[PDB]
This record gives sequence, structure tokens and C-alpha cells, in this order.
Amino acid sequence: VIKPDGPATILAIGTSNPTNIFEQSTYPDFFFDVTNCNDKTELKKKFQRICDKSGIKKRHFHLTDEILRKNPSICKFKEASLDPRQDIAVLEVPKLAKEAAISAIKQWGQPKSKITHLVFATTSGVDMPGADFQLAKLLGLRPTVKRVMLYQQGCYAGATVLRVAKDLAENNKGARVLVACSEVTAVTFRAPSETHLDGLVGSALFGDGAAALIVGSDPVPQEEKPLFEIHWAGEAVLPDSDGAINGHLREAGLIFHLLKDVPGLISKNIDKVLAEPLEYVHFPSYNDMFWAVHPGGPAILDQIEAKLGLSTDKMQASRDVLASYGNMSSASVLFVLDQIRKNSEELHLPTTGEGFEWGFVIGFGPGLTVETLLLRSINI
Amino acid sequence: VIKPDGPATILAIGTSNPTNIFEQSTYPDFFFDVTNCNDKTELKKKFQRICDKSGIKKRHFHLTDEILRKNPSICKFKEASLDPRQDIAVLEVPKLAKEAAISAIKQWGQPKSKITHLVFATTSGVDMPGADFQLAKLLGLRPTVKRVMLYQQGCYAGATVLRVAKDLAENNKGARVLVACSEVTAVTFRAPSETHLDGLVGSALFGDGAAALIVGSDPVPQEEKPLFEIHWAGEAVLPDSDGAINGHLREAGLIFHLLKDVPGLISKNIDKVLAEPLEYVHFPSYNDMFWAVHPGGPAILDQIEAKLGLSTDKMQASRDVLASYGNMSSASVLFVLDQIRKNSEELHLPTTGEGFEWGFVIGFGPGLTVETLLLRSINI
Repeated sequence: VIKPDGPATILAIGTSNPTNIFEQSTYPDFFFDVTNCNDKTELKKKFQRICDKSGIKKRHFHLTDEILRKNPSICKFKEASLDPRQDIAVLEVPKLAKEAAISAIKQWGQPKSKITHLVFATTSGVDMPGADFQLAKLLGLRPTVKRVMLYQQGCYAGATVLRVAKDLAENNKGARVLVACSEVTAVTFRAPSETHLDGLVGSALFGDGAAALIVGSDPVPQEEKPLFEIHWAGEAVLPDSDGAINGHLREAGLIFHLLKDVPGLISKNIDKVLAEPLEYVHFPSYNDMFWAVHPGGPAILDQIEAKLGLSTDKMQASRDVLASYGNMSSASVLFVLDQIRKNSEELHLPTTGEGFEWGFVIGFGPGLTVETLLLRSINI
Repeated sequence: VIKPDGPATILAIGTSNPTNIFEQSTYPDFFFDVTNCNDKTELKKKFQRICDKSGIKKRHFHLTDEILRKNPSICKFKEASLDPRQDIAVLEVPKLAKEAAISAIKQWGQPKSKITHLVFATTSGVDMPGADFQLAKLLGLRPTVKRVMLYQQGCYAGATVLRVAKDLAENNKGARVLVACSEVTAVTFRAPSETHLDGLVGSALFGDGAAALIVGSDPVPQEEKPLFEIHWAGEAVLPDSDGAINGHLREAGLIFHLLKDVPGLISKNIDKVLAEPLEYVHFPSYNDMFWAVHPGGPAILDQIEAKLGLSTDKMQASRDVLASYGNMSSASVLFVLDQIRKNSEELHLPTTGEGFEWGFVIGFGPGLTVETLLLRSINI
């Protein structure tokens, strides 16, 4: 049996977002109006403060005033609303992923018939057949495409899809893995409550977006263009972090609870979590590495930057994604990777990883799980 | 980078089922009583006929008269019931998997600290953190265990977990993958309706059970005992099978729709689906191979047996699992593999695959997806 020689390499990255742009400055106006909470003036001030300090300037949403008017239960706090949320999510998640995938396949330059595997991640609703099948059907991929459907894995899933793609690409000769992460806030949309600050945080942070990439070992010369190589992939459940990030799919939709200690748990343990991939490459300086950190919120980015003593430019691509699209869960870290390579191509930098050799793709989520991948950039 | 030489090998299989045994002969009596449908005498006759022809003699269930009495919404056809179903499923799925895993780890003989990966599959509810985290926590596995959580993949998931474990085991030196499939009928439990024959089929077929296995490449001599080797893994979406098996997680729980043509779609295409792994091993006779076919129902087993011209003993292990535990979705095919090796050890057969060299692990489900793995038995 002939196995491929080289590491799993990202051969293309494509991204998509819904066309409806919602400015964060005036998001509280829209939000309190569609949920019929205009009379909750005090809660609006608190939500305005969360939005102004969220580090987000705009978010793209499938959900509009019209769609929410046609599905009134989604605007209610605890009323039975899973059904219309699913109806929206099940259809929109693979549709958004399709646009990201088309862009990824186009950048790759090779026909879609060469895609042997498909890894799909979403926390935006669940269905049987999954969003993986639905994406495969929409793109017209081979009926024999090997699929890995990652449902409800939260914000670390952008890192999980690459960890899965790593083994699928490296263990199968000629394997070209289509990776797709798509998030639509249909299930998480929560009406504002005086008794649910986590709901206000999520309503201020969560955005819509899809990211797709082609991963494969042994790139074909003068045909495929290598962007990033995956050298190590793994994860870690943080000590004393039980129940830090919980998410439950209920009759009212996806109800989440984030304990106040989440950014602190991440920052106190980040150096230890990065221990194994750092020793693999002989402990390079943190400032000599590129950072594709999941923009969960401004606090997570600020605290990792401060704990590891990173210069302000390291977290810029992560902050730029947060500013432009908010927290798009699984898709976010892949948008960051795309922005890192785009900045590199725009500025004519030595490597695709902003001039740096080694780098990290870090995702965070339920567990508290921190998923990390060590990537090597490609010289340009 | 040193990669392992040999194929992904199943090093142990452990199984579990809830302690409450429900005889299929008298299941209609219990079923119509707990759902308060005793007055639907005509529907009871139809359900009795489905149960008598289901090829199932007994099923193990977590759900009892008492649990259903304490959660009355689960006994209602379309009333909001996802919440109490999830409350039960989220807790019971990893608990049942724990017992299967403990049995698998015990048979393996090596410490649980050596488990580097965890692949978990369930269609019995969804939660964040997933059943994979919950199993890892209950077993006390390393906090750095690499997890692949396969939610809502239906009845082909027993084959999917092995396909995933194949690449994880073969691409990482020293990797020992704990595979766990656990199904608890909490979400699928459906009150009988004159207008939902699919509900009656599922109520007569679906059972509870968990199966766990240790998968790893390059077995350590005189320490680990190889049971089955995985040589090929793949899948196929069947032609003209759109919407054949649909499953939706709604406010009322997991609502499924199975088109009457499901066993026919599987049997008409099975020879073509098996084409790629058969040519890999030079087309051996179907009767010279062992069969670990998912016992979805008696019709699926009968029709594949008749189409491929299999002798009656081939589907026996599959029929025995159906008879003893019913359709336990993802776990079923792994129970079949366990029964194949148990029969082989009991009868002192030449190989672990009932004296045969090559064999198939076939799963079916939403798509219509047919997942197939080619296995080689080990000489005993």
C-alpha cells in the first residue's frame, strides 16, 4: 500500500457570508425592535455597552426583519421555536457552504471530481441526511465521497475539521479533502432577557459565515498552489473547566451558558496547551510565529496576547475577522487563515504566514476544549 | 516523521445494553398501554403483525413504564417533548458507552492512558460538550484525547466510526483509538398513530445498545490480540435514492420518514457498492466471505441475501443480533462483528471471521448512504 509522503497541505481557502449587513453600532436598535423589547430601555443600554465593547463593527446575517416576522417564535425567549429555526438552518447552512466551496474549488483550479473526502462542521442546527450530504449534493461531488459530519462541536470545530482532514489527506494517496465550516445564527438567536446575560453576549457576538478549504498531501507541481502545511494537530480539555461552555439543543433552540471565567481559563492554560507542538519544532519565539486564533470575543484575544507577551500585530488578523464578521463559530479561524495569506500576498511578504515560518490555528469551545494545530507557511 | 506500517486493527470489542428486557411478543401490550392508546385496537393488530414479522425476539431499553410516567410528553405523538428526551439521552448515551468501553479496555489488557483518540457516534440526542467528552470524562482518559464526535449519522455510523478510526490509527504512530457507538431510543420513541406507519416500524425495530472497540495499527506482540484488520473503507450515495431515509430533530423529538423502497434500493445497488473493495482483493466469492451487515430490519437482510445469492448462514450473526437486541442503529454492526468473533472462538474456527478470510462491515442510512469496510480476519 502506497501512502503519501508529505504533510496535509491547505491548497485553497474560500469564504462566504450572507448579503444582509448589520452594523454593530445600531444593532441594539434592530435587535430590540424585532424581538418587541423596545420597552426594556435598561436592558438596551446594557446591550449597547456589550456591542460597543465587542470589537465587532459589522456582522452578516441570513436572519432579517422579514424572516423573523414570518417566524415569530424565534423572537420569543423560551417559547417552542426549534422547528422554524431548523427549517431555516438546515437549508441555509449547506447553501452558504456551497458558495465558500465554489470559491475554494475555483482557487484550487482542479475539477470537483478529484475531491475524495468531505469534512463538514456546523453548530447551526442538525438534520439527517446531514449538511455534508447536502453540500455534496449541491456541488455534485462523486457519490462515493467519504464524509465526516461534525455536528454541534462549537467554536473549536474550525480546528477540528483540519485535524480530521490531516489524517484523511495523509493516509490516502491522491486524497483531496473538501473542508467546510458553515454557521447560520438561526438556532442561537435569543430574545433579550434581564435574566440571561449570556444571551446578550451571544446576541452581540455571533455572526454568520462559511469557510471552505481543500486539504491534500503531496501537491501536484505547477497545478496546485500550497498555502499552509499541517504538521501537528491535537487538543486539550483544560483543568478545572467543567461546565465552562455548555450548549443545549432544546425546544426553544440552542441555549448556551458561558461561565464568566472562560477567557481566564483559556489564558491561564494556553502556554501549557501549546507545549507539545512547540517542542516538536524546538520552542520558537511566540513573536516569530503567525496566529490564527478563534475570535470568540475581544477578552479571549486580549488575554492570550497579554499572557504570552505577543506584540499587537500578531492578533490583528483575528481582530480584523472579529471586526468584519463577528464570531462565526467554526468558520472564524479559517477566515483568519485566509486573511493571514491575503495580507501576505498583498504586502508581498516572504511567507504565506505574514513572513513567519511556524504558526498556530487555535479553536476554543465546550469542555473547555482548546483545539490546536501547528502550521508551516509556504515561501512566496 | 515515522508512520505505522500495518493496517488499522480491531484489538478488542466490548458491548453493553440496558438491563430492562422487553419481549417482542408482548411489546404491543406494553407499548399501547404506556402511550394510552389501548382504545386503538385496530392499530394494535397492525403493530402486533409488524412486531411478529420484525425478526426481533427481545430488545433492551432504558425507557421503562416508570420513566415514561415521569415524562408524559414522550408518550404524546406531536406535543413538545425534545427537552425530557434530551435530558434522558444526554446522560444515558455516554453511561451506556462507558460500560461497553470498560469491557473493551479490559479485553484489550492495556491501560486506558494509552488511548490517544476517541471516535463516538450516536443519533440519540445532541449536546455540547458532546457524548465523546462525556465518555472521556467518565473513563478518565487523558485530557489530550483527540476526539471525533459523530452526531445524528444514523444506522451507517457503526461503519463510519471504523472508517474514521482507520485513518486516525494508520496515520499516527502508537495511536490507540477508542471507538464507541451508543444508542438510547429516548428521542425516537413515538406514540402510535394511524397516520404514521414509519413510526410503528421504528417502534417495532429500534433498540438500545452500545458497542466499543479499540483500533490501532502495528499490534504489540504478546500484549495485544488482533481480531480484525481494516483494509478498505468507503461509502456510496445510492442512485435515485433522494429522501429515502430522512430524520429531523424537532420539538417533538426525532421524527423519521422511511420510503417503502429502502430495502429495494439497497439490494439493487449492493453488488455495485461492493465493486471497489472486491477488486482490491481480486473478487473473492461472496460465500467465501464473512458478513457484518447492519440489521436495519428483516427485509434488508433477506433481500441482500437473495440478490447476492448468499447461503443462509452468512446473515446469521446479523440475524442473531436483530433477534436479541433489535436495531440499535450505529452499535448494531459492531455487535455483529463481536458475535462473528465469539462464534469463531466458541467453534474453534480457523479465523475470527467464521473461518473466512475477507469480509464486509456494511452500514445503511440517510442519503441513502451505504458505508462499507473490507476487513481481513485473523487466524486463530
